[PDB]
Amino acid sequence: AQKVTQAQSSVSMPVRKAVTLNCLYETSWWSYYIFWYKQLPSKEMIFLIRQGSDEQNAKSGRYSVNFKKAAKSVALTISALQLEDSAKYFCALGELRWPDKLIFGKGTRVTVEPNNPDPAVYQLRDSKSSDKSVCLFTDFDSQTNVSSDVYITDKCVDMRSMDFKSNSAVAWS
Amino acid sequence: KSVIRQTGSSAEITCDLAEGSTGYIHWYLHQEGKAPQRLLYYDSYTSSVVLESGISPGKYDTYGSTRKNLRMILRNLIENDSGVYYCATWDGDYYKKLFGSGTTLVVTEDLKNVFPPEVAVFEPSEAEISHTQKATLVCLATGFYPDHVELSWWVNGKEVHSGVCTDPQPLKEQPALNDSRYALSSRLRVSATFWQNPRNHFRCQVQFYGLSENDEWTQDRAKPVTQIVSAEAWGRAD
Amino acid sequence: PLSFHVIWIASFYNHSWKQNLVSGWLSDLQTHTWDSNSSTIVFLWPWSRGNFSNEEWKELETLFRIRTIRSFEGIRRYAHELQFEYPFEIQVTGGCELKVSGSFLQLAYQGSDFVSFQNNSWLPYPVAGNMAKHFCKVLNQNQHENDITHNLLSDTCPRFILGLLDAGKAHLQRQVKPEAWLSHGPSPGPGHLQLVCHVSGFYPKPVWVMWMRGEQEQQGTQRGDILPSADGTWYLRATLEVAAGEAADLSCRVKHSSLEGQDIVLYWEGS
Amino acid sequence: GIQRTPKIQVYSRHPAENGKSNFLNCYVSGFHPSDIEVDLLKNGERIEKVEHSDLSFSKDWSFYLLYYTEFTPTEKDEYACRVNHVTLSQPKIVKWDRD
Ligand SMILES: CCCCCCCC/C=C\CCCCCCCCCCCCCC(=O)N[C@@H](CO[C@@H]1O[C@H](CO)[C@H](O)[C@H](OS(=O)(=O)O)[C@H]1O)[C@H](O)/C=C/CCCCCCCCCCCCC
Ligand SMILES: *[C@@H]1O[C@H](CO)[C@@H](O)[C@H](O)[C@H]1NC(C)=O
Repeated sequence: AQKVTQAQSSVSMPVRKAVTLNCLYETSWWSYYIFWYKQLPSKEMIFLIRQGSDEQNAKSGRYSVNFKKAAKSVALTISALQLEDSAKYFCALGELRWPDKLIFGKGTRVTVEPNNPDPAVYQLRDSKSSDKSVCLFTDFDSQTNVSSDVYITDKCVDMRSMDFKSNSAVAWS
Repeated sequence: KSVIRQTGSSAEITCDLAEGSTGYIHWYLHQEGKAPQRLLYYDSYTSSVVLESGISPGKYDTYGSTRKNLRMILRNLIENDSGVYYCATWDGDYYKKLFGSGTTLVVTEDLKNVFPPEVAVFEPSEAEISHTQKATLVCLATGFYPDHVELSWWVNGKEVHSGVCTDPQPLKEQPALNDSRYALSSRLRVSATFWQNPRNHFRCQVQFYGLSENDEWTQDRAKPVTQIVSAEAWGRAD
Repeated sequence: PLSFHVIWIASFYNHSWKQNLVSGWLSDLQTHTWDSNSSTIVFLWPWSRGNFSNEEWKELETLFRIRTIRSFEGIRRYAHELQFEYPFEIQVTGGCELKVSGSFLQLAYQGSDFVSFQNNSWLPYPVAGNMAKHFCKVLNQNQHENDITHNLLSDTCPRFILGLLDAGKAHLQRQVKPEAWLSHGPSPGPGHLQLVCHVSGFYPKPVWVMWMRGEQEQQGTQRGDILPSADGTWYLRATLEVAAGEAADLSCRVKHSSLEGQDIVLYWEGS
Repeated sequence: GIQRTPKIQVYSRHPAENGKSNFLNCYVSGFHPSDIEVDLLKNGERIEKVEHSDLSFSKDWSFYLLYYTEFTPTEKDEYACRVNHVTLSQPKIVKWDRD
């Protein structure tokens, strides 16, 4: 049928900022719809906005779209970057006249940079018994460069905004 | 929500669309890194399933009242069938295509690969007492397959709702093997007026989704049934 | 070439939307339509019932309902097997001609001749390839359906067309006078003008329109397509490209069978 | 592929006389496939309540439609027919001609 491509695997931007996800499609329909969806970590699809080929740039809510209709680009700009807006965003297109299946893109995840910083690394031991050691990194989030059998959990963020971020990167081997 | 099957068996999933339109239902398959694609189209008015291009003649089937209890069954499933399945329908206006609840299907060559998680709680470092006046418990679940786990903290017998962060995706033990088990980590921050209290419980529990009744088992190890596995700790007075 | 034929248009855009249209035509004129909601043969004229009785028409209604539903469902079911690529159109025309009988029936896929029905069997067009042969093998599965089709083409249509023509003799042989007017067209080039003679409202179709200078037909007259209106009448434009100074004494003449020998003559005025 | 572009012809049932009701016809013939969006435009804006004939096809399987609307011409009014099709990169507009 038609082709859809969004190349960015993941992006990053601070709180109270903005970012745009690109979507390049290749279709032969003179009338069509471009839909934007969000995938939560719990594997749930949420409708965000619909974009009409014969319609102006949709700017409903905190989302805006850019129609490079000659260049076949539907760009999605988000505003007032919050913590909940961190998800995997997909763009698809469908037939306006005969609504049917949606040709999705590869998808693009967003990682909101957290909203004072003080790098540190502590150590912790097991509770029920002995013979277990883990290491922790708190705060940080300014030096976001988090990287044998040394398993390291990626940078952390869940209704926990009541307490400070204290980005917890844990490691264990 | 989570289904675990063995190669050569069949799996029947149900989809939860709020009420739908009791019309035409599309089934979508989504895989990590790939683009979700429509697998089949079910027309309830004639009970006709049209499969997508290049889909095996009897791989999928659909039935049931489309209101809430709509079932799709996969047969002769292989390792490539793993992924998250959604059901979707256009609303009356044909303005948006509502997607129903997705179910994650995991397919393994041998059922002896799914195993329950071992969960451990780790007390905060001593240096955190004077440096920050706040402590951080760490929960770690390891040696479980697949990734279908749900972690939660319970303090004084109540599920926590603050100061806890968990990485959404687990970290594989050894990514070389396809059947590799993963591990999950979580952090929970408390103050010095609650952790230093000896009479304060901290129970980190993970709900693990695995086999159930009618699932054949032969290994001498404990049967990896879906179950709640928890670890717990108490705060040191000093 | 007095032919009556039924046309079938099946459009398959995607797996969700499939449209079906059935209609009946006496040559250029449409006389019947199919209603899927009531599954009834809507007659567009009082004489569209032709010569058959109500029982025969009800039998035809039931036959058409069964045939249309089964054919639509079958084309949907055999789409992947027959290598039918979405989106695709299936077009069918079938009927009889003439004094004499002369039946026919054929089907096109994607606008090109695909198969036809010849005596009691579907034959594939050689240029259509193996897909047409597979379609003919599928179409020839049931001998009862082919017998019904042969009876419809060789018996039902020849008996129906005579009665339809007799009942519609007043409407078909009616004479409607044309009207004509003159206008300017786009400039063909520098120092040249385009003169347009419109003739509208005439029936039947044949008509004669020519630019004249006195008795001399202007052979530069360009006669366009005969175009229909919502009523039964027709429209036609005739254009003439002339030098700006050579447009004097030019006129447009229209002959139609309804005018009874009194040709319409319009004279050009360039002021 | 094997797709046929529509032929679009605009005309009037009667000669244009200001203040006198008349009919505007747009004839769209010889196109394939049949999915088409034909609109009649008065001064640019789409004319609502436009009638069209039932779909049909000629001997060579190409489709044709007739769209028509009742209208009263004005001195400064202009009319057109706008067609969209798979063979058209942009909609094709054929204007009505009155001198
Ligand atoms: C607008 C109304 C005008 C009224 C005019 C009144 C005057 C009439 C005068 C002249 C009429 C001229 C036009 C005649 C057109 C005839 C139609 C063409 C032939 C269509 C034949 C369709 C047959 C059909 O229903 N197909 C079905 C029969 O299947 C059977 O299914 C059975 C199980 O249910 C068995 O499997 C069986 O297999 S067997 O091996 O066990 O026998 C098998 O054959 C099958 O599902 C469909 C197969 C493909 C059909 C599609 C291709 C044909 C399309 C052309 C028809 C359109 C015509 C529309 C108007 C009728
Ligand atoms: C009208 O139908 C009758 C009954 O079949 C038939 O005898 C008669 O010839 C028909 N008339 C015409 C003109 O076809």
